[PDB]
Order: sequence, then C-alpha cells, then structure tokens
Amino acid sequence: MTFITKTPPAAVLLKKAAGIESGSGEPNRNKVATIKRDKVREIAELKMPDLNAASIEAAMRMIEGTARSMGIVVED
Repeated sequence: MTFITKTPPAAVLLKKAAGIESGSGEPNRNKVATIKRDKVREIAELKMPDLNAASIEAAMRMIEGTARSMGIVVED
C-alpha cells in the first residue's frame, strides 16, 4: 500500500482508464471494457516511468494480459 508517488499498477490503472468509471466494481473473469493497443499504449506510458516494463510493446504485453485478469480486453 503506497499513496505518495509512482502511478498505479496495470490492472488498477487499467480499471480506471480502460475500466471506465466502474462498469463492474466487482468483476472476476468477465469483460466490461475493450480497447486497442492505443489505450494500453498510453496507459503503459503513464506507468512506464515507474513500471518494470521492458518497452512499449513490453509494457502493453504485461499490461494487456493484466487487464484480462480484471475486466478489460485489449486488441493488438
């Protein structure tokens, strides 16, 4: 738990960005939002300067499979 610096994690930031306000709120293995790499692109850019990603496609790579663990799909 840290609320001082460093953007949020992929899933969380994903739920906020691609997860809209909260079409789910208590999701699990379903889908509530779908975006192309354009969103997971900018999204990873925010958590880029703080995430252990390895590059743009690399951040979205983990950020993508990450969104699937919540309720947001991603199209390459």
